[PDB]
Parts: sequence; structure tokens; C-alpha cells
Amino acid sequence: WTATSGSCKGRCFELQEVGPPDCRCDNLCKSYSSCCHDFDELCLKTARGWECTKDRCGEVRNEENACHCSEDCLSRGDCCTNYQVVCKGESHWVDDDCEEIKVPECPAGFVRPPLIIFSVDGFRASYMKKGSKVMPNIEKLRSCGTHAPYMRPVYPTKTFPNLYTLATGLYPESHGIVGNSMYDPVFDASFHLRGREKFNHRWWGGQPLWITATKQGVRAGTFFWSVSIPHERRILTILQWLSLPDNERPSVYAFYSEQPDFSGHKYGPFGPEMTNPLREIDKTVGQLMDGLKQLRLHRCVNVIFVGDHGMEDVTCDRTEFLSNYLTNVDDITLVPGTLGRIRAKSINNSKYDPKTIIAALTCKKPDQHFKPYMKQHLPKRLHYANNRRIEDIHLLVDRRWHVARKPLDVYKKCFFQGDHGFDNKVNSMQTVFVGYGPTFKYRTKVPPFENIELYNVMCDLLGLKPAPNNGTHGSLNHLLRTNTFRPTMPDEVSRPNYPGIMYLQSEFDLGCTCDDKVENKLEELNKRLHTKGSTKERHLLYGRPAVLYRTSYDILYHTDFESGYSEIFLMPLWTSYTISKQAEVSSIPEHLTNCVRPDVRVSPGFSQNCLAYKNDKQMSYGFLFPPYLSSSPEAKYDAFLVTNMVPMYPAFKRVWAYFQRVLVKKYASERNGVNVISGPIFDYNYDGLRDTEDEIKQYVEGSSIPVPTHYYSIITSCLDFTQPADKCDGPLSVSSFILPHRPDNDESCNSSEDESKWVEELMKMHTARVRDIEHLTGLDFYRKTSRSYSEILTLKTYLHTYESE
Ligand SMILES: *[C@@H]1O[C@H](CO)[C@@H](O[C@@H]2O[C@H](CO)[C@@H](O[C@@H]3O[C@H](CO[C@H]4O[C@H](CO)[C@@H](O)[C@H](O[C@H]5O[C@H](CO)[C@@H](O)[C@H](O)[C@@H]5O[C@H]5O[C@H](CO)[C@@H](O)[C@H](O)[C@@H]5O)[C@@H]4O)[C@@H](O)[C@H](O[C@H]4O[C@H](CO)[C@@H](O)[C@H](O)[C@@H]4O[C@H]4O[C@H](CO)[C@@H](O)[C@H](O)[C@@H]4O)[C@@H]3O)[C@H](O)[C@H]2NC(C)=O)[C@H](O)[C@H]1NC(C)=O
Ligand SMILES: Cc1cnc(N2Cc3cnc(N[C@@H]4Cc5ccc(Cl)cc5C4)nc3C2)nc1
Ligand SMILES: [Ca+2]
Ligand SMILES: [Ca+2]
Ligand SMILES: [K+]
Ligand code: NA
Ligand SMILES: [Zn+2]
Repeated sequence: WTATSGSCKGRCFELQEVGPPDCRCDNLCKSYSSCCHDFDELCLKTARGWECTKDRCGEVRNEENACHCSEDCLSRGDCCTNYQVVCKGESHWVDDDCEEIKVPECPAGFVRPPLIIFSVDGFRASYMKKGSKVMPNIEKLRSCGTHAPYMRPVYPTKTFPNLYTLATGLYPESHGIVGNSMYDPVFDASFHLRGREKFNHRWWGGQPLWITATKQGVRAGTFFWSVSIPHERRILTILQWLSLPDNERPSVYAFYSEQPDFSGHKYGPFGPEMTNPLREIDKTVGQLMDGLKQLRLHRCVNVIFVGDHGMEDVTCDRTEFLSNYLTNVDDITLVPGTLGRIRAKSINNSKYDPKTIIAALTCKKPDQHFKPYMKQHLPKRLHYANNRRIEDIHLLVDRRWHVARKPLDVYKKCFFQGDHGFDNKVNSMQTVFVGYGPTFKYRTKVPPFENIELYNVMCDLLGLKPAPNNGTHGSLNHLLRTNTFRPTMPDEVSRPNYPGIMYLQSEFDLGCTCDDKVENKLEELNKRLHTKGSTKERHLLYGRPAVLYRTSYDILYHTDFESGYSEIFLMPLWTSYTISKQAEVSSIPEHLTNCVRPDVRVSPGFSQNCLAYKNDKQMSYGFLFPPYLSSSPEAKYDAFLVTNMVPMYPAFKRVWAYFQRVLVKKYASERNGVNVISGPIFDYNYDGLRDTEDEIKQYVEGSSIPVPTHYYSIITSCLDFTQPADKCDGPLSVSSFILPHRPDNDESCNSSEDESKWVEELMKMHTARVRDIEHLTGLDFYRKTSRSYSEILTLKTYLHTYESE
């Protein structure tokens, strides 16, 4: 109940939201149907429109007008944005030459450059080039400022998840806005686009930028705008707030446009109807920049032009129906569209079985346009599992498609030609970033980056300490002229042991065999030198990884590879080796097919055993350093050490053996040598973080050998591929993956075919950042390069996406 009989007199677009039942005059009062009776009359004036005309110049102030052309308007801060152009012979901002802004040029009393975030819904990255002829204001911000070719959204590529990630620096699984539609089983409550449940603060986790600012004494404008407030009025309100007294004036502001998303859904991303919305957004940017120029703020404010996601061609005829796969379609609830989330219709249905639903949706039709996943099996780069609002069953929908439960859902609710929500590496989902202002760089192109990084940067721009978030603070320092964040590398928590030869062969009762009984002072000396680390410089190019948790591990050196061997998890945490462009691939010799060799540096009590693998009828083993890439027949014996062995399902070994035998040498050929770091990951609680021992759900039968959930590899080379990876003077190039350790290849519908037809497709889907591997392992890589630490942080955030232009 609201007492709407109160008044918005002297309260229009007030920043402090007032308590029911008192009536409101803030920019969301319309959305809560709570505005005072006179809000439209006082706060949403439209009389004479939005532009000064020659006949209005020097007019007697009429308080009824939407904006003013009277001599007093600049001091009142309520001129039409074109006032000085029409009435005082000034130029539009867009007609001024670009001039580097080296320092803030602010009015007296400004304590910091304000930040204005200009957010555009559904603004696909390629609009910056394809729409450039119709967006001159945006093209000036882009060319004169700091721009990325695109910015990667979070999954799902929906509005609320992405705007709240921009606000918080968090993945949706952490901030809790995991879709535009959600059911929380603990609250027993549903969140929807339409309705009032979404205004309950219990949905929204983390600490958004406006709260971070307010808590640190930095005032914020209200970021959300009721849809009925015209864009011109949003701009004039921001310009009016910027004219407040010093003690009252916010330092951070947001503008939001529902376009071009609104038109893109109707017409498709490149429908001819899309030109006019892009022209209208550009005109709005021009109104803001002209307005700032009038207030002498156009060389004072930092401006961010940023989108939430892109837009794909999607039509009603490209819909998959679950009714074509499931017998039981009325016993499920589907969250539908550009992703699918399935749960039981009723928690009283004891016959609901996720396993039978997954099996019924798996590789059933030759051109099937979705793939089912248990959420823990989704690519780790999506960080889309650790939230009770994310249903256990997920459908990853192909670009250009929808999934629905039954056909009547599509025609009892064709219309639309555009949609978004797909995998955040899809080119059509990419969006925009431009920064313009004293704190940003001038005429600078930066590599594409992820929207989780921008919270940290917006905190840097405002002198705020960020709340804990999923950005890597310092990874975007190359966007900034000043206010860079200069972190120190994390302290190593656990120092390695360096064991020598300490055990005789007969102390080991592992059930292993090897045909290695084969008997020289020259080469005796070399073998000893290799074990002491004589080749370590070749194979550990960037220093050993630091272990950032308390554990017991050993460094083990070999001719061809170095490892950090866990005495707790009975396997390497990491295995590092370098393969030159010239490297030769060899076989596992017949006589060594089943060879496993005790490591006389490592106690039998801290070793795996072969009998466990014999007894476990599901689990086999592989090797982290590949015997295929041995430097010599003698060095090959090292690759069969029990300390190089890891548990692998036969299905996984098909992938792993093809990676090791074919793909590593292909990458060394293509990149002029590669350095590889490989290892296990344990994430049984799907939280993206290194498991403790007590979280491990599966062991090799009858043993204490834990089974990884994933295997990673980090593949590094010289960005200048004319230099070999092991003699690189400059910046590095990385690609990584986190492959799921699964007992079948059901994810790969073509897995009956030769590994050349499906293994690389799998690896591309499970591409990763080094930072994703750092979270999952508690290791810190690249500690000893001759590169800037911020450059290394940028490298650690890189994702190799495998999308064409
Ligand atoms: C991305 O960045 C974020 C931010 O840094 C990282 O997330 C953090 O991860 C930490 C480890 O998972 C986590 O730490 C836990 O915090 C608990 C306190 O949590 C409350 O307070 C904080 C601070 O204000 C607040 O942010 C939290 O907000 C979460 O929860 C509310 C819902 O209640 C949500 O609205 C909000 O969206 C957010 O939810 C997200 O996180 C929770 C986990 O907190 C998930 O369950 C959600 O799905 C969602 O992902 C909270 O309001 C603290 O109690 C925990 O401590 C317990 O566990 C540790 C184990 O190490 C143990 O040592 C302690 O003894 C303690 O154990 C006791 O509780 C156990 C569980 O009940 C029980 O089993 C034991 O027996 C004991 O009784 C823990 O410290 C931190 O909260 C989140 N923060 C956020 C914002 O998500 C994230 O990891 C990064 N991602 C990657 C991939 O790097
Ligand atoms: C179903 C549905 C979806 N979407 C919307 N719309 C209403 C609205 C109104 N205002 C905003 N303002 C945005 C919020 C935000 C967050 C971070 C940053 Cl950096 C800038 C901004 C500015 N966003 C929105 C989103 N409504 C309904
Ligand atoms: Ca959107
Ligand atoms: Ca974990
Ligand atoms: K076995
Ligand atoms: Na298969
Ligand atoms: Zn949309």
C-alpha cells in the first residue's frame, strides 16, 4: 500500500529510495507502481521536446518545458543538450577532433573524475564495424579511446546474469542470478522478468559497484531506470545530478538502453529494421557528450560504453522438442529457449530418474541441436554449476536453435527472429567495450577480455577497494593510463622436498612388472646429472609452479620432464616438459606395453600400485609425460615410472593417447616448440576450486589412489613464433584445456569414429584459462618470466576460443 497523495515537489529523481507507505520520486518508482500522484507532471516533462531551436534561444524560463534554452540554464544545469550549439555557436562534441586527455580537466570542487557507464542491451560486438557509418558518436569514443574488438559475456548470455556480473565481478553461480527465470528450492520461490519476486534482495548476492562505492564514502547515482522513462530524460537526469553541490553529487552513474536488444529479438541481429535503433543509440551518446561539453565535463569524466551480450538469428522453426525424445514429458519442468534446465515437475514423484532422462536425450538424432549434461560435466570455463538454482540437468543448445518441452509451448505463447543465451564463446554472443577519458588510454586497442574483469577496473577508476570477486585484479592494467593495480605474486605455502635415491627395488611390493633389466661410466654420470636437474632449464621454462596450500610434495627431475609429485594424492600435481619443433614421436615398444617401474626416490608407502588397477575392472592408467615423446630409448624408461602414472578410464585414455601421440607434436610443429604442463584436477563438489582430501568421492578400487574429475594441460610458446618456445625473448602465447575424466565418450556423438574425427572437437569445447586451472589446483604458474606481472595476469586470463573471425 502506497500513500500516493504525497508530492515529488523538489524530489524528482531523488537518490535515496523512501520507505513504504510514503510515495516515491526515484527512477524506479514507476516499476513498483509507487510514484507520488504528481511524478509525471513534475519529473517527466516533455513540453517542446528535447532540442533547443533558434526561436527559443534566450527565452524566459518556462518551468513546464522538458529542457531549457534560457540564459540561466547552464547554472540551473537543465539546458537541452544542444543549447550551446543552437544558441552560442559551439560545435557538437562528435565534430571536434580527437585530442588526448592526459589529465582530468574538472571544475573546481570535483574530488575525482566521475565514471559514467553507458550500458546497451543486446549490442553485438560486430555492430561496431558493421554499424560504424550510422554511429559517429560511438565511433569517436571507440577510435579516440581504449577499445577491445569484443568483450566476452558470462554464460548464460542473458540480460540479468550479465548486468549483475558487470556490477559484481562474479560468475552467475556466485552472485545467484543464474538466469532471467529461476526456481530456488530453499526459498521455494520463483524469479521472473515480469513480477515483484525479483525485487526481493534475497536473490542478489555479492556486492554490486553502487554498494561498494557507498560503503567507501563514494556517492552513486541509481543504476536502474523504469522502462517508461524516455532515454532523453535519463540523460538529462544524469547531467542534472552532475550539477549538484560537491557534497551531494554522485561520482558514479549508469545509463541503460533496452535497444538494440528489443528490436534484435523482432528483426534478427542484422535485420534492415536494426539501422534505426543503432542511429537512435548514437544520438543518445551524442546528447550525453554534448551535455558534458556544456558543463565543461567532457575532459573530466571517464565514460564506459559496454554491452551485456550479443544477438543471434533464431526463428520458431529451429526448435527441438523434448516430446520427440522423452516418453515421460509431463513429469518434467523445463526452463526453455537458448539453454535448457530440467527438474522433476513434483518432488513427490519417486520414479523420476535423471539417468534415464540423460540417456533418452543423448545422441538420438543425427543433427540433434542440443546436448544434455549433468551440470558438473559442463565445460569448466562456463563456471555454471555451484548454485542450488542451477538444475542438475542442463541442455547446451546449438547457436541459432531453441529447445522447448512440447510444440504447443511455441504457438500457445512466427514472431521473433533474434535470441541470445548460448555458450559465451559463440561469436554472435560477444559484446562491446570502449573506455574514454583521462584514466583510460588514447587511441589504444586492447585484446578481447571477459566482463568479470570490469568490476575491478571500475573500482580502480573510482579509487575503491573491490569486494572479493572472480576478476584477476591487474589483468586489465593495460587499459589504464593511471590508477593501475600493482599486485604481488602470492606467497608459496608449501616448499618442495628434493628426494634422492633412498629405496631399493625389493622394498616395493606394488604388483608391477617391467622388462627393464638392461646394463658405462660416461652415461652413468649423465643419468645421475639428469636426476639431479641438469635438464630442468629446458623443461621448466617459467619456474616451478608455486603450491598455495599446505601439503607434502617432491620435485622429481628427469631427462625429458620435471614433476611436482604429491605424497598425499600419490601422483603429480604438475608435470612440465618442452617439445621442440624438431621432436620425433616414437612408439611404446612391445616389450614395455605393461611396464610400470618403482621410483627409488619415493617410498613404497607414498606410491601407487599396479594391483589396484588390475582389481579395478573400470579403471586403467595413463602417464602424464608421454612415453611417445622420449628423447632416447634409454630416457623412455623414465616415462614408465610409477610417479608418472595417473588413473584413467579406458574411454579417457582414447582422448589422452591421441593428445599425447598426435596433437602435442602437431602443436610443436605449428608454434615452433611448446612447453606443456599437465596434471590432475579434483573438483567433486563442482565449485571450481581445488578439493581437499576429504571431498574426494572416488578411489581406485581397494586403494587410497584418488580419481581425478579432470585432466588439464597448459601449452605455452613464443607469441613471436619465429623464436622457439625454449629461447623466447618476448611475450608468450598460451592455450589450455580442462578435459572431463569420464568413463564413456557419450559427450562425443561421433566417438565410434577415428580420434581424428572427434578428439580435437572435444578439447576445443573444454578450452580453459590458466586462471581456471589455478583455481582448480591451488598452483600459481609463470612465476619466473622476464615479463611484467600484469602482462602475465593478462596471459593467465586468456581463453583460446577456436571461433573464426
Ligand atoms: C568467485 O569469487 C567468489 C568471491 O570471492 C568466490 O566465492 C566465495 O567462495 C568461498 C569458498 O566457496 C565462500 O566462502 C564461504 O563463505 C561462507 C560465508 O558466506 C556468507 O558470507 C559471505 C560474505 O558476505 C557472502 O558472500 C556469502 O554469499 C553467498 O551465499 C548467499 C546465500 O546464502 C548468496 O546470496 C550469495 O549469492 C553467495 O552464494 C554463493 O556462495 C555460496 C557459498 O558461500 C554457494 O553455496 C552459493 O551457491 C553461491 O555459489 C554468504 O552470505 C562460509 O560460511 C563458508 O565457510 C564454511 O566452509 C569452509 C570450507 O572451506 C570451512 O572452512 C568453514 O568451517 C565453514 O564450514 C561450515 O559450513 C559448511 C557448509 O555449511 C559445513 O559443511 C561445515 O561443517 C561448517 O559448519 C565459506 O568460507 C564465499 O562465501 C564465496 N562468496 C561468494 C560471493 O560467492 C568463488 O569461489 C570464486 N569462484 C572461483 C571459481 O574462483
Ligand atoms: C527481464 C528484464 C531484463 N532486463 C530489464 N532491464 C530493466 C533495467 C533497468 N535498468 C537497468 N540498468 C542497468 C543495470 C546495470 C548493472 C551494471 C551496470 Cl555496469 C550498468 C547497469 C545499468 N538495467 C535493466 C535491465 N528488465 C527486465
Ligand atoms: Ca540483455
Ligand atoms: Ca572443489
Ligand atoms: K583396471
Ligand atoms: Na560417443
Ligand atoms: Zn534479449
